[PDB]
Amino acid sequence: MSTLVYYVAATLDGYIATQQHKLDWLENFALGDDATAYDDFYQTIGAVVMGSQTYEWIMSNAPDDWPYQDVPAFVMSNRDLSAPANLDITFLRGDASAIAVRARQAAKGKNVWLVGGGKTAACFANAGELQQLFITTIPTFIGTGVPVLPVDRALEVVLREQRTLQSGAMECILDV
Ligand SMILES: NC(=O)C1=CN([C@@H]2O[C@H](COP(=O)(O)OP(=O)(O)OC[C@H]3O[C@@H](n4cnc5c(N)ncnc54)[C@H](OP(=O)(O)O)[C@@H]3O)[C@@H](O)[C@H]2O)C=CC1
Repeated sequence: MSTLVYYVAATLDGYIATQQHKLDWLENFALGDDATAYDDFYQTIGAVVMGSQTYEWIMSNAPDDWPYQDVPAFVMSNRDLSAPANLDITFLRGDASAIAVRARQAAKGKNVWLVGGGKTAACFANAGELQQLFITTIPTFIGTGVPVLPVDRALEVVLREQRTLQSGAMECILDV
């Protein structure tokens, strides 16, 4: 009922990060005003969900500014991680149907935003639990990197919306 949406910025080579998990390619390229505005998307979200890698990247890179304080956060790991005792975060593991249902509830009928990364998104997809994708594409190939959706087997999707920006950047919504 509440949808698992994977909202993610990707290279033409289908990488969400460079091999050393950097993101210059994106932060160094101006998107343009014509781009669907972040708040318009976030407003449709009452739950974020992610992996151990993406989390450590927000904490190391933005320590005193969590970006999802509005909403409950799920960080996937099989480790013994803790977060700042003020922040709204719950560490889960194992199967993804169970995680999904937990995540959907906490969304309170708004959508669950799979922030990433690939490994994690792949995990949900592998379980048929991932529903739609929102890829902003940057006009560049980095050659090697963090796979956007490393599924075990081929995932058929259905283009639903597609914009091209004046910047050469590109946005598209796809349904599983
Ligand atoms: N817009 C964008 O382009 C975005 C880019 N990124 C980039 O992506 C990078 C990380 O992506 P990526 O490395 O592919 O993967 P993830 O961020 O998903 O992290 C992977 C880790 O998630 C844990 N995990 C995943 N699924 C499960 C499960 N079912 N049960 C238990 N643990 C689980 C494991 O950690 P453990 O060791 O703890 O078991 C696994 O190693 C970030 O570093 C960032 O650079 C990230 C988000 C958005």
